[PDB]
Amino acid sequence: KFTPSIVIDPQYYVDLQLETDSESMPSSLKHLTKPTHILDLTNNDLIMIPDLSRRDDIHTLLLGRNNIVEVDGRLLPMNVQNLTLSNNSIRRFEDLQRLRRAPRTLKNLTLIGNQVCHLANYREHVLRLVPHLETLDFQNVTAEERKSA
Amino acid sequence: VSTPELKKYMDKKILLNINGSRKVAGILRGYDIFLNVVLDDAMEINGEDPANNHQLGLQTVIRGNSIISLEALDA
Amino acid sequence: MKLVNFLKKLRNEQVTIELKNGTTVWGTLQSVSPQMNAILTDVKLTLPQPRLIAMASLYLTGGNIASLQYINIRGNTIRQIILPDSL
Amino acid sequence: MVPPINCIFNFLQQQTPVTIWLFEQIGIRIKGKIVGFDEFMNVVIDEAVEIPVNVEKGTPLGKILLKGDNITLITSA
Amino acid sequence: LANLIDYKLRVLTQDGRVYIGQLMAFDKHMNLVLNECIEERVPKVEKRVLGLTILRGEQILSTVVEDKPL
Amino acid sequence: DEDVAFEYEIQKNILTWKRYIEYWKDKQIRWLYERFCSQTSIWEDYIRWESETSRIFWLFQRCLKSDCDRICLSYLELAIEIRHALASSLMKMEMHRKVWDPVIKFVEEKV
Amino acid sequence: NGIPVKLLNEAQGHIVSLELTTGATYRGKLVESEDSMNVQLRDVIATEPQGAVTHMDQIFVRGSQIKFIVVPDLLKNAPLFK
Amino acid sequence: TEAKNTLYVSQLNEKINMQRLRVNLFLLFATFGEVLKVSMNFKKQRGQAFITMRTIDQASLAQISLNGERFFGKPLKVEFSKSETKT
Amino acid sequence: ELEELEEFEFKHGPMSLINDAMVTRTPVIISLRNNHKIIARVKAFDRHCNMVLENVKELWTEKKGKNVINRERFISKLFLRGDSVIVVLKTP
Amino acid sequence: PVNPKPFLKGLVNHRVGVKLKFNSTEYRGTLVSTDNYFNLQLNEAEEFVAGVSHGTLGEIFIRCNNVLYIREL
RNA sequence: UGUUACAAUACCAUUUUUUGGCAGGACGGGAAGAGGAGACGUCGCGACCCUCGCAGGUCGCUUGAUGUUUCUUCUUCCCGUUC
Repeated sequence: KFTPSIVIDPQYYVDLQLETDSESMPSSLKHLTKPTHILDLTNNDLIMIPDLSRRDDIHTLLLGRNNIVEVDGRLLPMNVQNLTLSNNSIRRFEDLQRLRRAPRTLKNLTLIGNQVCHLANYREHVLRLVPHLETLDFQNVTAEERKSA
Repeated sequence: VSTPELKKYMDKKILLNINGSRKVAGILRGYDIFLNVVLDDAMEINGEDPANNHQLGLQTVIRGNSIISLEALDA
Repeated sequence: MKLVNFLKKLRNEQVTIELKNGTTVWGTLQSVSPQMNAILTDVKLTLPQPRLIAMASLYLTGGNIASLQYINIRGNTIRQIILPDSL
Repeated sequence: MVPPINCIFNFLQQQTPVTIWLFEQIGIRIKGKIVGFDEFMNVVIDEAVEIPVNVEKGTPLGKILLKGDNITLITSA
Repeated sequence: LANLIDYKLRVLTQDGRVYIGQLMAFDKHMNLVLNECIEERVPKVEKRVLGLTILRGEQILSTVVEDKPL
Repeated sequence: DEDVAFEYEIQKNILTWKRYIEYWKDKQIRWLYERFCSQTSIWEDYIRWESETSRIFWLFQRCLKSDCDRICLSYLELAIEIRHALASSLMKMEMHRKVWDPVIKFVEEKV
Repeated sequence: NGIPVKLLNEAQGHIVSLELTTGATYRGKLVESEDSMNVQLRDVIATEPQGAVTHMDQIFVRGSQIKFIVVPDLLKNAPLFK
Repeated sequence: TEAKNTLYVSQLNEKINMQRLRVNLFLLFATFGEVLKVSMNFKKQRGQAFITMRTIDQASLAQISLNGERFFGKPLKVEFSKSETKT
Repeated sequence: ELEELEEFEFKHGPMSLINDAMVTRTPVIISLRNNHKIIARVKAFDRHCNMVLENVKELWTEKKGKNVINRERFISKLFLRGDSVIVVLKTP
Repeated sequence: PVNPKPFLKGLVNHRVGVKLKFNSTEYRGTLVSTDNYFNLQLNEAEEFVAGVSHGTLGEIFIRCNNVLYIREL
C-alpha cells in the first residue's frame, strides 16, 4: 500500500511517472517533490483518490484505467485543468453527483470506456454541475449546448 | 572597456530617449567609453505637441547614465 | 579591515536579513560572497506589517511568511542583517 | 567629431551660459555658467539659477558644485 | 551557486516578476541564462513563456531553487 | 499519529529509515533511527544524532562490534574529549602508526 | 570572459527580444552585441508597456537599461554545454 | 513496416487549437502508458502527427485499441510510424 | 606603503565622525533612505560606510488614516549596508 | 577653471549648503573635510526641510550617494 | 604526474554589487430587479471560412481571458466554507 520509497524514484519534463505500480490507497503523497504539473496515476489499482490537500500545482491528474469507482467533491487540487477518469469501474451517476464542488478551473474531463458513459441523457447530466469545462470525452462543447445547464 | 561602436551613427539624426520619460532628437557629434553622447542640432521633444529646438548648432552633450536608448532616424 | 570578510565569519549563524523592498529574511547563512551575496537555508521570509510591490515576490516563492529550503540573495539588495545576540 | 570631454571644455573657454538638466527630477532645471568640471562630470557652475519647469521663475544660487551623477543633459543659450 | 548549476531557479527580479528556468550558467555580475524560462508578474496566474533568455544581475533581488534536474 | 503510517512503511533501502528519522530530526527521530539500526554510514548518522558522554561511548562500542581506520579517528576524538579507549580501538581493529605515535606524544607531553 | 556575454556575442545574426527597465519590449534582429551588454538591433518591432506597438529600423539600447534579452533556442546546444 | 516506439497519428480534426490538440492527445494516450514526446506540425504536416511512447509494448496496445475512435468529430487512425522518431 | 595613505586620509577626512563615535563610544544617529532613523553606537567602520552597530534603537514612521504613530524597536546587534546611509550625525 | 577637488577643499571652513537627492532635506553648515570621493563632513549643521529649517543638529556626515549639489552661502 | 572541488594570496566614480530612493450569523460565486464605463494593445471558445497534407491567418463571443490609462451601491433567490 503505496510505500514512500516508491513515490520518488520518475520525473521528467513534458510530471511524475507513477504509472504501472499497482497500489491501493494514497497515504504518503507528503513526499511529492513540489514542482509537479502532472500526477500520472494510471494503470494503478486505485479504488479512490483521497489524500490530496491543498496541492495547488498539478495541471493534469491522470487517473485513467484505474479500477476506480468514485470521484469526490471536496478532493482539492486547485488547478486541475486536465483530468482523466476513463476506463474505470464507475457505473452510476450518483457516484459522480459530487462533481459539483470540483474547482472552477476544470476543463478536460474524460470518462470514455466506462460503465457510466453508455447511459442515455449523458452529456446533459455531466455538463450539469460541471457547467464550464471545455472538452468532454474528447468532444468540444459549445455554449448553445451549455443552455442545457 | 570596449568602444561602443556608434561610428555608423556619426553625423546622423538620432533619437535619444531619456530617464524621466524625456525624448531628445539630435545629430551625433561624439561619444566615449561611458556612452556620453554629443548631439548637434538638439531638438527637445516635450510632452503634448511642441518640439523644442534646443541647441541648433551649439553641440549639446548628454551624460551616459541618463541615456535609455537611441533610434537612428536614417539608416 | 574589509567588513565583507567580517560576514565570512558568520557561517552557520542564525541571522535576520532585511532587504530593500521591505522583505524580512530570517534564517542561517551557509556562506557569503565577496560581493556580499548571501546564500541561506532553513529560512522563512515575512513582509512585516504594511500589506499595502515586493509582496508579489514573496508569493513568487513557495511562500505573508513563506519558507524556502535554499535561498540566494544578491548582496546589493541587503539593507541590514541582524546577527545573533550571543555574538 | 568631438569626444565629449573635449565638448565640455568649450563651454569653459568660451564661458557660455549653460542650462543643465537633473536626473529623474523633471520639475526643476538649473541654469548657470560652467566654471569647472572633472573627469567624472562633477560640475562646478557659476550664477546658478533654478528653473521650475511647471512662467519659469528662478532662485539665484550662484556658486554650485553639482555632482555629476545627477547630471543628464548639457546645453547652453 | 556553481553547485546550483542546471537546476530550475525560481529567481525574483526587481519589479516583482518571478522567473522560473533551468540555470545554464552564471558569472561574476550574477548575469543568469535560463533554459525554457517562464515569466510571471502578479504572483497559477499571469505567466509568459520566454525560452532561452538572459537575466542581468542588476535586476535580481533573490534566487531560490525550484526543482531537481531530470 | 504520523508514526503509525511510518511504522507500516518500515515493516511492510534506508528510505523508511530516512523518512522516519530525517523528517522528525528530535526524540522521535532518535527513537526511529536507533530502532532501525538495531533491527558504518548508519552508525555515523546515529552518532551525529546523539551529539550524553556515556551514550556516545556506547555508540562507539556498538560500532566497534562488527572503515575501521576511519572509526579509529572517531575513537581517538572520543578519548580526547582516553588511553584505554585507544587501546580498545587497537585491539578490535588492528595505517595506525601515525595515530599511535600521536597518542604516545600525549604520554610524552605528560612525562 | 563572462559566459552570458560570450553567449550574447554568439547571438549575432539572430532575432531576439529586449525588454527594457521601464517596461518596453524590443523584438529585433541582433547584429552587433557589445561586451558591456550593449546591443545594436536592426528591423526592430517595439512595444510600449501600455501596448503601443511600433516598428523601427535601428535601435541601440545601453546596457544598464536592459531587463533581459531572449536569444533563440539554437544556441543552447553548443559550445556552452561544457 | 516496423512496429516501434512512435505510434503514427493521422487524420485528426483540423479545426482544433494545436496546443489543445497536443494536450488532448496526451490525456487520451496516457491510459496506454506514459506519453513522452508528441511532435506535431501545422507547417503542412497538418492532419498528421507523431506520438512517441516509452515502452515498445505500450504502443502495441493503443493501436489495436484506438484505431477507429471519434475524437473531436472524426474517427482517427493510429499506425506504427515508418521510422523511429528522432529527438 | 599603500595603506597609510588610505588610512590617514581616512583619519582626518569625512570618515572622522564614524572614527570618533566608535573611539569615544558615543551614539550617532543615522537616517537611512527609507526614513529608518537609527540611533546606535558604532563597533566598526568600513570603506563603504558599512557599519556594525550595538544597542540599535531604530525609529521609523508608519502612516495611517489618522495621526501618525511612532514605531520603534531595539536591536541588540546590527550589521548595516552602507548603501542606505544618508546622514551620520553625532549627538554630544 | 576651479576643478571640484580644488574647488571644495578651498571651500572648507565656509558655511556651505548641501541639497540632498531627495529634496526633502538640506543641510547648512561649515564643511570640515572632503575626500576625493566627495563625502562631506559638516559642523553646526542646520537641517532645511523643503527649504524651511528643521533644527540645529551639530557635527554631521553626508554620504557621497546623496549629494545632489553643494552651494556656498 | 594529471583532473575536480573548497579556502588563502591579487580588487564607493555613469553599463551591473555599494540603491533615483521615498512619499441563526459571517465570507465567496452565479442569476434577477432598482438607483461600473470608454480607449490601446496582448493570448483564447465557435466558424458559414481559408487552406489539403509525414516531416495557425480572418470573422463572431450570442455576456472568452488579461496589463496601462481617465472618470464616478442596495434588495431577493440559489450553491459552497466557517462558528
